[PDB]
Amino acid sequence: VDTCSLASPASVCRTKHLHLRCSVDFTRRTLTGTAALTVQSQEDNLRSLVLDTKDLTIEKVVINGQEVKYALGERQSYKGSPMEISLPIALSKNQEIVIEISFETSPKSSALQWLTPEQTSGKEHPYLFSQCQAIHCRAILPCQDTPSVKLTYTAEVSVPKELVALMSAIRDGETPDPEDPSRKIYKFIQKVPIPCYLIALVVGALESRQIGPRTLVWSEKEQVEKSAYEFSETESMLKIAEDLGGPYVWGQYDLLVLPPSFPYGGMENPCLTFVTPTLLAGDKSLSNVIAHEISHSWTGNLVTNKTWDHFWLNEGHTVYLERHICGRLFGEKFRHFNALGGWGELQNSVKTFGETHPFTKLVVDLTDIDPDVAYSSVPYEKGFALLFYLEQLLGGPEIFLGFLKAYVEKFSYKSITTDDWKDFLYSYFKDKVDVLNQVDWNAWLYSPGLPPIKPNYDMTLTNACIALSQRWITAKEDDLNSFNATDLKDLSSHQLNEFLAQTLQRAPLPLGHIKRMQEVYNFNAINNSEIRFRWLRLCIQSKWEDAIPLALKMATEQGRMKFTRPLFKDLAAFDKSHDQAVRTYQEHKASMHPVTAMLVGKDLKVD
Ligand SMILES: CN(CCCOc1ccc(Cc2ccccc2)cc1)CCC(=O)O
Ligand SMILES: [Yb+3]
Ligand SMILES: [Yb+3]
Ligand SMILES: [Yb+3]
Repeated sequence: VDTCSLASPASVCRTKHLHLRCSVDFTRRTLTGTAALTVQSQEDNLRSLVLDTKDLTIEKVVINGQEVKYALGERQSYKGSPMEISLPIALSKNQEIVIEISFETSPKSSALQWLTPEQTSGKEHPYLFSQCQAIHCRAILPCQDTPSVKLTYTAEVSVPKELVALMSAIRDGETPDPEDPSRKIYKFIQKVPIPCYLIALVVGALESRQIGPRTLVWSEKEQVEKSAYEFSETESMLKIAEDLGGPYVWGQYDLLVLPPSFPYGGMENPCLTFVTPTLLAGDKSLSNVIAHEISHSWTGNLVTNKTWDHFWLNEGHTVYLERHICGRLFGEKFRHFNALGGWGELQNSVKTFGETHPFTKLVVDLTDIDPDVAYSSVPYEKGFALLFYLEQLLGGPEIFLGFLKAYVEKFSYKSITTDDWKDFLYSYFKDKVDVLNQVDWNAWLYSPGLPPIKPNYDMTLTNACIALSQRWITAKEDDLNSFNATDLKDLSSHQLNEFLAQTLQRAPLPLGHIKRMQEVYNFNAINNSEIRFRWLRLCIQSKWEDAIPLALKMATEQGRMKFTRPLFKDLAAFDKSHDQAVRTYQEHKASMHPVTAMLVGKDLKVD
């Protein structure tokens, strides 16, 4: 049962295809058009069905060329409103019909951000982008908004002719719009069945540059060169991913670099991964995010969580493949370094929610929970920990990668639950079932807090970070003189980040120590978003007022929730900045991404 969806479930009927014809109206901030769903009955004598919607205006529903009766139920908060549609003729099992729904989105669609020209790089044109995962596709169009259903799609999108439309699909040409020559229609086809959370649309003043045999980078003109360099490892990462996962089935793997309000690091939209511009560090140092989105082309997009309770299936396996990709490129020691870091992120999350909190469970129960409220590192790192522990239990990376590849093959084009996964794990490792029966499954899958067992991690690259962090924490005032820029000499950006993360775990430090850290290390000058984030957090938690404007500026000039939410929370927790934090949020709220607005709102207890 999908407790996040109000649509008829896959046992009742299944959408096989969507043909989307819509027009993007920047003057009204609406998407208007028709969603033609090819729906297959799974039942005898089916006479109605239910679709998810959220803030949609339905004009009509047409089947067999005639308008039919439909009703919208009462709004169930973050789930939207159920749309019941009366079929004109009763369907037998496996019969397919086409249901054409005429609709319009609300300007408040939780799926969309509409950007004015001033909020873009070029300042001459507006921009639109979507984010459907988890349950925001219903805020674009009526659908069975559950990852238990997989469908192909085609689309025709009319935009002002100066602008470019892209989607999670193969581009299939453009033409002037016959109805209005100030506009273009862009066409798209996605021939691989996908869950509807992978439907994506961007419209903006976009340009492309080729960076590999199957990859174009897309962004506004002013980010293209920087982006092409930053993500130049992409093809080499696809080749490793193919080796680990089997053939890449999606044709193209393009990248879109979004404006700074993009709420996440990446979104694995098929054919067209969306990424944050906060990745543009200048040195390819945050490319693990690319490895991650690439890996979803197998774990997530081919094998998909059946409901959101099983999201760890998506993330855990994708983090596991991500860290193998980075392991191949940069060495096994580095894979271990990143793995150990991820454990520290898991410790942070468990400490934030609390060690008995239901959101710290691997398999969560989202009955009456807004998935955006539950989202965190837990599914990622507790998932990864589980798999890393099993790798060590079952004979090492090369054995467990055999299982990962067999798993992808087994469940390609399907949606699956934690039990499906466990079942296949046991099947595959039948000769090691006694090892498998020593796993505390109930604890790992269903209990809150840190996992019951911590894997083994190589420490080589981590040691220098911990040693410096510990020097700083145990320092007294008379030790501060001994710190010097040479401390950082043999530390990569990755180790600087980890040094900061270690230190942040014991924050606050004395204000005098933090001021000295700036004095000798000049962290204020570093524009790597991961480093700068953790450094400003350490400054604000250690009560340095000079960091207030730096933290406010970072929180607002970009909108990646990973950074924007804790910066605002920290600024609110600090009495000197508390009022500015609330004021800044209230002043930016209308121009923020709707999900980010909502969550920063709850975090600050404002409204
Ligand atoms: C873009 N981003 C995901 C967007 C939001 O997706 C979800 C997906 C699932 C949830 C619910 C959930 C939260 C915590 C544990 C299990 C399930 C909430 C949000 C990450 C994409 C990636 O991992 O590459
Ligand atoms: Yb074509
Ligand atoms: Yb079994
Ligand atoms: Yb001393």
